[PDB]
Amino acid sequence: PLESQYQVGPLLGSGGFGSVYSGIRVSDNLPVAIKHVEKDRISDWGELPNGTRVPMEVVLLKKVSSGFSGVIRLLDWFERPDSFVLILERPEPVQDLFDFITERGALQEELARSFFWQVLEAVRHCHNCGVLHRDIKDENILIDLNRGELKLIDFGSGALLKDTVYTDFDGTRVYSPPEWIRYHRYHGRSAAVWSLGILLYDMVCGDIPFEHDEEIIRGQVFFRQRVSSECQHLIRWCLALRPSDRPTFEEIQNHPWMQDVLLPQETAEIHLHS
Repeated sequence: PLESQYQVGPLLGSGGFGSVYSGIRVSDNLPVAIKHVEKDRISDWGELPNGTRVPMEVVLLKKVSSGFSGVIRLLDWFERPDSFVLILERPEPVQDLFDFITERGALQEELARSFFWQVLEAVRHCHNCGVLHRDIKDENILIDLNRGELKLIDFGSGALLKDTVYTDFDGTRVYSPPEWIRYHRYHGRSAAVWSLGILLYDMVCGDIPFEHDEEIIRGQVFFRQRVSSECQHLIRWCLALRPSDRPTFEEIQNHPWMQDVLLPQETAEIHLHS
């Protein structure tokens, strides 16, 4: 019984995902987030383990839901006449990385190192669970401000991870690789690495490097803010024009700029607690 179990709260957002409301699970007064997805608007569908058909978004969330805190977790879900409703964790207090970056501008490297590190573990998690996010960016990342933990959200453009070429893509253009732009083809891992690179530039310069199609393909990176040489290196590396030339996840995490990561809590005390 959907509307017995939860107590609708304020619309928290509307965008390329749909309509998200704050909610309380009356059953234990747990802070949750209720999201509505219209059937008419879902272009990608998938089969539950049971195999019955849901929106891919749900398939992907089930697959990563256990047991990490790196990724937002799907509690439950329901079907309606024209919509599916998803019940997902709600951290509080929370802010998303974009809003965070807009308020506080470009970030200290020690902080960007922490976040960026945590994003890496959350993308590894998804890859490990057989899931490709396809829309990694500041908007799709929440900062739990007390714990200093980051959570990856919004699997609405995602896909089951595979080793072959993808030829569809409905994520955020500006974070998409040159080879998508030029050839409508890409591979999951390599494209994720690219997006991970735009994100890093974003963290450390307070804004994305490439705005237009031509600059993405040109692939040449200008820094508008004092950035460490080691960090500029990992960035230019992540954004190698040729996919095979890009760093794997291991290599990013074994990079000299990635060393000495703060722990999440530590990061909150040092940077998030005012």
